[PDB]
Amino acid sequence: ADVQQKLAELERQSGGRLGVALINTADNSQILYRADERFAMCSTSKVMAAAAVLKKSESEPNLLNQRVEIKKSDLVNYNPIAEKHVNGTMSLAELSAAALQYSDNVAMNKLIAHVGGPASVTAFARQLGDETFRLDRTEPTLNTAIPGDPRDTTSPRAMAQTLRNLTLGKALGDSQRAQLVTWMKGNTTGAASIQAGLPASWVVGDKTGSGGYGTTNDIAVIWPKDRAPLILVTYFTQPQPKAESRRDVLASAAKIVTDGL
Amino acid sequence: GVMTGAKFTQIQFGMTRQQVLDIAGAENCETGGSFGDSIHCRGHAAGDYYAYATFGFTSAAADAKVDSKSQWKLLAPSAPTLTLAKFNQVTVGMTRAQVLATVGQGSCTTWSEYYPAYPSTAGVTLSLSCFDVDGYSSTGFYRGSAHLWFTDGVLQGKRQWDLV
Repeated sequence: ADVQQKLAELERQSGGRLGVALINTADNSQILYRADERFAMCSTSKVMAAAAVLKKSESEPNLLNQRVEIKKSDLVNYNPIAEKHVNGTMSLAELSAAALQYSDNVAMNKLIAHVGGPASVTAFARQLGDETFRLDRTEPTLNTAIPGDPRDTTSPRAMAQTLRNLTLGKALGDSQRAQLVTWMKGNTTGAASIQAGLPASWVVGDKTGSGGYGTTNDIAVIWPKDRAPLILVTYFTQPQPKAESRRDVLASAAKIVTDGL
Repeated sequence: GVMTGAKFTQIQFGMTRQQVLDIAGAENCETGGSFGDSIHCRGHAAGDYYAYATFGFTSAAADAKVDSKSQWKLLAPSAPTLTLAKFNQVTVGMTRAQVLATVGQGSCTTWSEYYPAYPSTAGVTLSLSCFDVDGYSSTGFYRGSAHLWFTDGVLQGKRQWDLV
């Protein structure tokens, strides 16, 4: 109740809507705040698209080495790695890494297309037991984050359970799970989000998201010093279409729910 | 400070790697990794990354020259006047001059610009990002924008999102 009051006051001071789900795998306990409400995932959905391709590679183990053509017609507002390879190719490994470590939008769209489109990423989520996740659109429009629009949304509870199953559980094969964790740990962006509310000694594998209405998100797997890992989802969105990002709100929520660990 | 639009504009095609770093500030820049032998310079936090420039060079040599300039959220359009109607007036096969007169001389910024035969302009490829009156943001999500791309000064394709 004390943690709940602190998250409510954080949300009130911030002016927006906050969703939090923490899973502590030491005892399977959870801290939940608006954890069954829907939030626009924005780029946090790149984790699911990358994982869907990893799952496919369990049936096609050379898949990450397969080449994908990059063309000018593919470019979608933000693509710092793919634009280097226009009229050339990238491997599915390179596209996964670019999506997860640079949030490259072309990379996301190639991962979505590879498995068959947004509805196929949603079908992958359903196969993991996630009935909440829905991917409806490609980049860049999946980031509109309009209040009330369920497209490209999930809930903090559902995303925390799915990220647990992907990064720590058995949703993926052992080598695929290791590859996903390697990519997320190697993502050094996001230091101002969940990680900024944690002790510097803790190891974090995260993916941030940002979109319209000042939407500011982060999902993470966290290895605290001398502790079993945590899964933390922090979603935040604001009433004004042109609101600026609030990465610090996610850092604050992370500090509140991990205090004492 | 970090990488800026003013630094991007000061950097010219034909400059050496070290001339680029002189202007950009090497504390902002990196090479290798996902960027190969290009030089990638970070500006301010924006979206899920940073506003940035990427500079490509004629070779890996220490004194190679800039033949490619790309940027995201370093440059604002000087007078954005793009509309959905003006976007629909653009046609594949138009020249660059025809496109700019259609969408507005202040509506676009240069997303990427590459001279594969530098200093020759043969084969030049160009991507413009063009914006309606309030579509550009240097930090957050675009609210009405278009991608127009060219080879040899001829429009090869166009795409738009959220224009009205």
